[PDB]
Amino acid sequence: MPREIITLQLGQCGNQIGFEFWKQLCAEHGISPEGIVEEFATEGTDRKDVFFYQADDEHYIPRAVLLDLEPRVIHSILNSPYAKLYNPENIYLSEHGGGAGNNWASGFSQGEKIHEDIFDIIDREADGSDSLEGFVLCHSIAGGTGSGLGSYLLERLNDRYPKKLVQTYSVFPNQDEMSDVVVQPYNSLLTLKRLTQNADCVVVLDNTALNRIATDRLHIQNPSFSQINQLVSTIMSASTTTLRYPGYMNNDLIGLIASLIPTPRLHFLMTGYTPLTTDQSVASVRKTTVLDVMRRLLQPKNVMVSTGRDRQTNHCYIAILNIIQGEVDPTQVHKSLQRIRERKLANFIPWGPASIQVALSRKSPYLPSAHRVSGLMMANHTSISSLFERTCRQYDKLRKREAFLEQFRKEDMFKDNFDEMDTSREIVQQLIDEYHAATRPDYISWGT
Amino acid sequence: MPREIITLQLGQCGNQIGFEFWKQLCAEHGISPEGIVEEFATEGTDRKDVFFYQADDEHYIPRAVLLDLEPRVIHSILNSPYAKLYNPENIYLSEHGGGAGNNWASGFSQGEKIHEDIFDIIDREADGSDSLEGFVLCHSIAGGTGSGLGSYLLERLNDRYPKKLVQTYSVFPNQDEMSDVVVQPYNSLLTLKRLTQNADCVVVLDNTALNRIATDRLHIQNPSFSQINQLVSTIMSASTTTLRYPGYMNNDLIGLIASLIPTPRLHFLMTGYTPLTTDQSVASVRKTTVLDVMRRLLQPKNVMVSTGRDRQTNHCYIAILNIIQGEVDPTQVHKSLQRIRERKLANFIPWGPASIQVALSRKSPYLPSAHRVSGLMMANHTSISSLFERTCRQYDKLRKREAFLEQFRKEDMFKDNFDEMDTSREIVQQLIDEYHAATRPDYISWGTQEQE
Amino acid sequence: LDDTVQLVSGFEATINKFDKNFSAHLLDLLARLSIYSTSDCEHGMASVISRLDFNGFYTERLER
Amino acid sequence: LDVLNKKYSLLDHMQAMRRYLLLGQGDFIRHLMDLLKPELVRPATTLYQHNLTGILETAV
Repeated sequence: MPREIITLQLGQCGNQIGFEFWKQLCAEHGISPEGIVEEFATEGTDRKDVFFYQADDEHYIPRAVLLDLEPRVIHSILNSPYAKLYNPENIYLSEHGGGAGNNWASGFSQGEKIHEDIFDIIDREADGSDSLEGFVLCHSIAGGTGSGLGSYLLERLNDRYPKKLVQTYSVFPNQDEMSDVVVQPYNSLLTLKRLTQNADCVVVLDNTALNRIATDRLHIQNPSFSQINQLVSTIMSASTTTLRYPGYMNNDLIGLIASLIPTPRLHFLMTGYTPLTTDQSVASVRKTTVLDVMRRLLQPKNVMVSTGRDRQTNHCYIAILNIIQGEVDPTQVHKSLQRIRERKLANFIPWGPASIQVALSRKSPYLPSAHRVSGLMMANHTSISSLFERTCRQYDKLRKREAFLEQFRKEDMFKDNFDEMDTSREIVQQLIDEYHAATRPDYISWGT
Repeated sequence: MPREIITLQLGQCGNQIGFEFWKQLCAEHGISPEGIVEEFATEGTDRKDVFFYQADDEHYIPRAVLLDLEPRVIHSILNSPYAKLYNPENIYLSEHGGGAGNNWASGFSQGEKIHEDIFDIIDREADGSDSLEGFVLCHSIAGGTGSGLGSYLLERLNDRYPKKLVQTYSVFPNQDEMSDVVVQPYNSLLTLKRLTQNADCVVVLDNTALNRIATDRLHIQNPSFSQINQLVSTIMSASTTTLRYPGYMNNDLIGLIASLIPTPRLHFLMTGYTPLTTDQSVASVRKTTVLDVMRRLLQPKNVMVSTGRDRQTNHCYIAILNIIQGEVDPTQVHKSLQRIRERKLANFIPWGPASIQVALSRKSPYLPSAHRVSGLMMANHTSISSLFERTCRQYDKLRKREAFLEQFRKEDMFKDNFDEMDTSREIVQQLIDEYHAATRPDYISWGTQEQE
Repeated sequence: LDDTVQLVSGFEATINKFDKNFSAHLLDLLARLSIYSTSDCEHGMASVISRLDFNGFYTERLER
Repeated sequence: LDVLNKKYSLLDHMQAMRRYLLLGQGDFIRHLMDLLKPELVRPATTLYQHNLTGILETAV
């Protein structure tokens, strides 16, 4: 049986991402907003049971959990056509409806208050899974609900489900923009603490990188939350394509993530997407070759991560996984790898063998694709530390100024001290250094 | 992989020449004004990567850098149809737009001030080059931007790219016209000094010779910078054809020039073009023979270099390389070389074995050639020192009168002294002496400090 | 389930020794694959080899 | 002659000989020699045929 995945969408940003993801999956699989397979959805080649459950022999219901501490967003979601896609028994809603006020400590306290409800929802969804691998949390690290409640949920899942895998879709705060969320460094610190102690995999979604990509790549002068959510949904779709387009390889999440996490500590993943196109440039289906595809993917303008230009650290890729979707010629893949090696388009770890894995994938048959070939890059690249290093520097800048800490001291999670934030900052600094160390042969002894 | 070449266009004249060169290269390669290869340009046999970069799988972007200290020329370039051909990251425009005021010292100070920004732009353009060989500077030595900013850029490129070749196309002031820029000879002297110390090759472009050719051959009473730039673009196209028409030999600039520059001091190159035709005479593809080619090339009217008449030095040809484009029979080349030797049509160096090299080249298939045969002459002639000696004499003539020197003294490079002019005069004197020595067997010791 | 620390360190050391032996046998395998690829002109094995030492971890062993 | 041209490309084979075996592709030969310099400077006893073939394919 498939390894079912429960999707947890946390806070405003996380819930928007989850909703758009479920919409995109429905569109790709030809699933109606009510969870019933459309008559046109005759291609039974997708593995819905990883991410969706069948309610009947005909109705596929997303294995999606929509979680918010504030009722406004949940009520707005419940007014969409997709209200029937998610199993209502897998939905835990905080009774107080007040949200976390963009406070991680408040989100954690709300999670503690809704702990029973959340774990009841989780168990109810778990019994519906024949071979549940684990839970996937989609949230923002900058808010209160997705950060605080998400951290609480991660802690309780780690304590209660120690044998299940924990993947996260964690939206990280913009590190290049001055965050209006003065406690974002506190929220980010608490989320990094939980990722270090209680998460098994952290997918970093930098809102700064999303805005940068929308401006430079999507030609969006003022990226709306909706446009960012649609880009995120496209990324999630690409990440789930191997579930949605079954094939010979990478048919399971553990197979997908094994190449990205060489050691249990090296569990911080960076993402890449291809082809990156501006909304206006859909018109010309470019006959991109695997070499051409990878070359455009190797361009930072097409990279879904905005890493700062670190001049001091010779950042390098620790590992690369290329998930390519669409019509792919194996000889073109071979030539692409050859050209990448000849051109040294990727630097690998010096302390062990490392390479770019390439997967060729089919597109969803129910959604007409304007592009013959699409691609996801999963990469471990030390320059991703520069995003983490930039977040750490912003944290240190607030902590050194004690800015907005009185509001956290008002909350019980932060009432007595901010030691969790300082330990998180130190751990994130060590993470940045290790990512830089992972470019060096001495990474074998890094952190010893 | 091709050895990519970055083209630097400096000041008003240099930038106009660069723009017209990029237009000519696009036309020869079948690149649209947007930088895209035209559908009819199906002959993928050209090496664009030597001189062009690919902007996309279809769009070829010239490896050309347009550099000015005044924004007017850069803005005028950005207003042309070819604005989309070039990679915008390879375009550096001075924010102050004020230029160097026709002051070499001001241009040098501006280059030093924009060194970091200019080298960042250069590196951005360099990443688009797979195997960048080096930079080619197109500039004037009499102005401020092309002379001064060009000298600053040359210094910083030599410091930063010490293993790459630096060739310059240096437009020299008209020597037959009285320059209204009384300090033009001083600016030219400072630029020649920097070319001596920091450039490896200076292509001298005398505006006087360009005007004379336009008047007598093009019937242009007042040759515009644009007409000179179009002639220069034709010359540059012919010089780059071997990059654009790949073959067995002469596929790179360094291979071509290696035979011409024996010592670092003998870095003054002369040019020749053939066939020289008026625009109206395009109709008749004249079957010019190798003997006929060689005969027309020996006419001073067809040589693309205005060397002064040195009366003191028995100037001679050390070596000659003829780059011939079009249909060439090897047996006709052999018979032509034989006839040239029998007729003593070429004088060789007296200190070593030397001959006239002949290169046969194809024409661009994308550009219809009105001429069955075209040719470039490269020659080493000691009289080119007389051009440098004449520039030195003009510098000395301005410095002795201190004319317009107060404007250079306003800029730090010339604020305290005119030592760059005196160094230019000394370098030109050493060049004259070496050129005279190079006609003599004692050239074996030419350029030795004991001989200096 | 976990002298116990000593047992764990001994287990890690044994795993590392097995890993060393495995790496040696793998390098011998790669050498044999290279020989076969050179005999049979099998470009596939050359592509596999180029994949195996992208970081050059195996390159030094191949040189050895 | 028609069979030789269509099935064995005899004239095309001769043109290929000119371009490659006669070193007609001079840019290719130049780049190959540039890449080979660190390999071709080594003792021939140190050359690996598989490595040389891979280098040849890469240079092509």
